Amino acid sequence: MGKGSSKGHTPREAKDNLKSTQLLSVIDAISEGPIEGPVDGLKSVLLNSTPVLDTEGNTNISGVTVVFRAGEQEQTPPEGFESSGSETVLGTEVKYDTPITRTITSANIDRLRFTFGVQALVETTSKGDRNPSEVRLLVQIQRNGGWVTEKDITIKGKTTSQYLASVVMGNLPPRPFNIRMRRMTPDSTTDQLQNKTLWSSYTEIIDVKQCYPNTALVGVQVDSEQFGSQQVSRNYHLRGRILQVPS
Amino acid sequence: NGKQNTYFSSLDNMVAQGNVLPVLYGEMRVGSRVVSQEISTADEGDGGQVVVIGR
Amino acid sequence: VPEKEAIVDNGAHFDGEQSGTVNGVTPPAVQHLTAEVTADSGEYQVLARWDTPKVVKGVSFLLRLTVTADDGSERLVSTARTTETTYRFTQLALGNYRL
Amino acid sequence: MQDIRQETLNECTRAEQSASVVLWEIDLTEVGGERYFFCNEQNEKGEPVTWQGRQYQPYPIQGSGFELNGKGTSTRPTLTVSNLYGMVTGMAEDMQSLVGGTVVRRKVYARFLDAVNFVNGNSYADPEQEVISRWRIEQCSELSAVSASFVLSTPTETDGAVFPGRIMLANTCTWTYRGDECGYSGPAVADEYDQPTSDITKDKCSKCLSGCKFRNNVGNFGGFLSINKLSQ
Ligand code: SF4
Repeated sequence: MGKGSSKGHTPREAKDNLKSTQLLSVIDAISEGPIEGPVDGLKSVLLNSTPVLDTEGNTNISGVTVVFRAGEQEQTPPEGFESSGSETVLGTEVKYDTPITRTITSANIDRLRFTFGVQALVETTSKGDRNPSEVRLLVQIQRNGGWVTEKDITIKGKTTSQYLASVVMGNLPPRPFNIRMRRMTPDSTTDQLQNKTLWSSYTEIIDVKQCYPNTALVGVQVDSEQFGSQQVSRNYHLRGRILQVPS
Repeated sequence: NGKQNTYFSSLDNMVAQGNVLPVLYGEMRVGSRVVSQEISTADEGDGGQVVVIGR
Repeated sequence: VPEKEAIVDNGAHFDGEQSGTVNGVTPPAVQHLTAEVTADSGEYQVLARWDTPKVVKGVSFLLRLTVTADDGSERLVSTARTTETTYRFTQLALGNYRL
Repeated sequence: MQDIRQETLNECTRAEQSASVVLWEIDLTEVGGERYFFCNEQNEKGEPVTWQGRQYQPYPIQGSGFELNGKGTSTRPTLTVSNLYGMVTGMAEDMQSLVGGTVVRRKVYARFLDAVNFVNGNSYADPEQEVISRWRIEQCSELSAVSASFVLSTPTETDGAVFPGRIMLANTCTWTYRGDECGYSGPAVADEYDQPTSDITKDKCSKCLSGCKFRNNVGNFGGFLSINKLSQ
């Protein structure tokens, strides 16, 4: 699936009832200089002792984001890995009428993380038997003048107290920036429908700048929930160096 | 216990400080020298536009 | 060659942060700790949820649940060590619980 | 079987053979010196020996320990030269005791030498007839008021070398400044103490992270700025 770069990306299973997902982000160091790469592909990434992709092509493990880097001198840093972040809290209600906007206008940003959420999602009825509310929110970028919708999120759950999520975008244009988040569900007209939303904070991420010039890194970024409390023993069935072999 | 090790294989993720990178010559299944390891909270969504937190 | 001496005690320009990166891989405080007292199952239960911060090489969590006494003091009710990001408490008597 | 011409093998098998002269050359160009040509003997006209158009000056010099062997230590020859009148001394105080220089040794039958060296001329002169060997100077073992002695070594000599060589480090760069791996080509910025300078002769990297940042080369930093905490 490539030479000198790779993406992997077997998909993650959609959740059932909210919950957070712990992530395990590692970067390994193998070989020196240009190398051939994996023998097969995602079938040569043994997360603990099993390949991510079954020999028939099925996915053994869900949530794998291998990004292979050869040892070529001209490389790029592994995308998706953070080195430092700065979080600004603006926890306020988001209504249909009034969006927020903050005009980050930062200097050395690389990716933007939004921390939205719902105060409570219950929908009370006669007696009891509360039900989910299924709210929808929208995250939009400045994008010159056109308020392009970067993300549109639907939240479906019952809950009783505050629940917060997070979402990351990149490819940020120059920075006279103006980010925004707005609501789609009209409002909580009746006291029996509690579907208030909130925008707690946003984070500026600087990411990894060091494109390790002559090593073979791999990087995984696998959700560690499926594995237990024991460590994950990454193994790689790779090929070796590219030699200066006689013509 | 009785395991026999060689000088040309490693299936373990070794510490990567003052330890030389390594050298691999063709094929083989290899361990690594861990450069980074970070357990954190993932952020919902993969790509595109449509994201649903829970179903 | 005595003139060697003056060259030795001229160590290079180390970057800084002699305090030890002001973190010492000490895990940051866990964020978004929410406790939910629910009774839809027929009895009072408490579901606690939180989010793991960015912590090196792995993480576990220590939970300490106490109850405020009548005089304002605290009574150590329970302790736990877990790896999941959710916990559930049952059979809790009335009181003001600090988790 | 050494690539040596047929005339040399013809001369080797003769019962009565000509004298076998050895001509030495010391090459210090790679270390900062010149090339000196020496022969232990003059010719019949009392002049430095002319071989292939080059004059090898008369000077007492001879070597020993020359052999071709694979089992055991790499062979270390030894070259003894005269230090009367303080010639080698002058080179020892000048060229870091000649360490790192190249010693080239040629074996030539006197029958094949240039016609200049002989009063009656040499109709058999053949400047292609020679056996060449190369060595390096490892240590000037002795240097007295009388003579000097040098230890020679094969140019390979994997004695102090290690493999693999590149080492994982934090807060330090293992690249060579302005080298291919470093990839830097910008103007003078700072010296090894991170002091801002515009002088090209005082422009060296401190090998720390700040030194890399001074040149906007952090992407090419040779260190690994995460490993200090995983080794705890
Ligand atoms: S720190 Fe940066 S500029 Fe200095 S030698 Fe290393 S790669 Fe080059």
